[PDB]
Amino acid sequence: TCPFYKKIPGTGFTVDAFQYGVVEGCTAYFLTHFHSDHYAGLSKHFTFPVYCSEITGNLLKNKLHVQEQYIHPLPLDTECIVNGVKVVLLDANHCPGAVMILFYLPNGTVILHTGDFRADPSMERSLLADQKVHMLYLDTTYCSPEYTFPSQQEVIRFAINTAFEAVTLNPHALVVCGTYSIGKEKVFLAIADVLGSKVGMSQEKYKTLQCLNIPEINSLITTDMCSSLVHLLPMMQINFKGLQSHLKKCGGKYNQILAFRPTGWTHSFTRIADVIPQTKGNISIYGIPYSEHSSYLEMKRFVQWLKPQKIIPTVNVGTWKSRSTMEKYFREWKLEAGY
Ligand SMILES: C[C@H](Cc1nc(NCc2ccco2)nc2ccc(Cl)cc12)C(=O)NO
Ligand SMILES: C[C@H](Cc1nc(NCc2ccco2)nc2ccc(Cl)cc12)C(=O)NO
Ligand SMILES: [Zn+2]
Ligand SMILES: [Zn+2]
Repeated sequence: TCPFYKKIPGTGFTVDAFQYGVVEGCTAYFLTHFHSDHYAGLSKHFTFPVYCSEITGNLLKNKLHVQEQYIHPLPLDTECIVNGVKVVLLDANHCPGAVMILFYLPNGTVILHTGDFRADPSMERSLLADQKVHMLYLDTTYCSPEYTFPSQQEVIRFAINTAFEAVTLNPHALVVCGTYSIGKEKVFLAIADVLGSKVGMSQEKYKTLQCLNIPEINSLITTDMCSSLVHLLPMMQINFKGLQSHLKKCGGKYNQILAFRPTGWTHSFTRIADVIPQTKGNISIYGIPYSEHSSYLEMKRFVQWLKPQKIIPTVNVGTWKSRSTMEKYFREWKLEAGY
């Protein structure tokens, strides 16, 4: 059964609702981005129109093998008409191809669905500007004040400096980055750039990256592993056992592994410059707080600027405590800002 926060009232639209079979009355299924908690259910057998970004559409076609006739890519920042309703897709500053969706309902109501997003002041100068929003479907992943993490730029600075120093001190070190979903590509791309290397990865991950419209991607990535000194591995292999196993593979070409795990928020107190790795012998593992979701302060600033009349959270909605906590913050933001 489809939850209410995945339905757009007054329309036949759903958002990120693919695991509920045929949704009654749904004439168009929107997919905000290609993350498994959002596309769950989509396959080559789906026979309804899917609306999404071009990049999401590339991934649906190539990775899930959804039939081309059902994939409806839309350009960003462009007023489009879907089933008689004006819609706009906006960059969500999440992962590649991730969008927010503006729905202009026939009765005059305007709904913004953020999908997953990392709120940024640059969004205050999109089609959102001076646009009255009556309903906001908000990515509330980190809607609590203890959720602080650095900017992505600060985290990348730390990663680049850490890797460059280690490989300059030891030209025989290998850098490993953990990955599962799309997103956070800047971690491995920026490290490989400072090391003058391409990023080596499996065929499956290479295929995924080829769908992302990344400029000059063929100059940056490869499936030739031992010709690269930055390797991608599944996130579950980023441990001492899995990295010890990987060090054998390259045939004694490397004698040290520096690995990066680009987590979300963790309870770690410490500043970005003072992050230290887990080390066992010649293997060190850095957990870096590279987030593609809003910090609390980023979320608060975005909502207080947008001044929506009603907020519908789309994350952390499963407990009375979580729902009550988020509503208390929404009220605090509204009282402080005056809307
Ligand atoms: C990598 C996967 C996907 C995943 N699952 C969950 N929990 C839900 C869950 C666990 C098992 C099935 O469904 N939370 C995640 C949080 C961040 C990220 Cl990146 C991925 C997450 C995983 O961890 N388990 O399958
Ligand atoms: C890439 C993530 C994948 C993901 N993240 C989350 N929480 C947000 C979170 C925690 C740590 C990093 O990011 N929860 C999931 C639960 C189930 C599954 Cl399968 C995937 C999940 C995303 O942005 N997905 O949209
Ligand atoms: Zn996501
Ligand atoms: Zn998500």
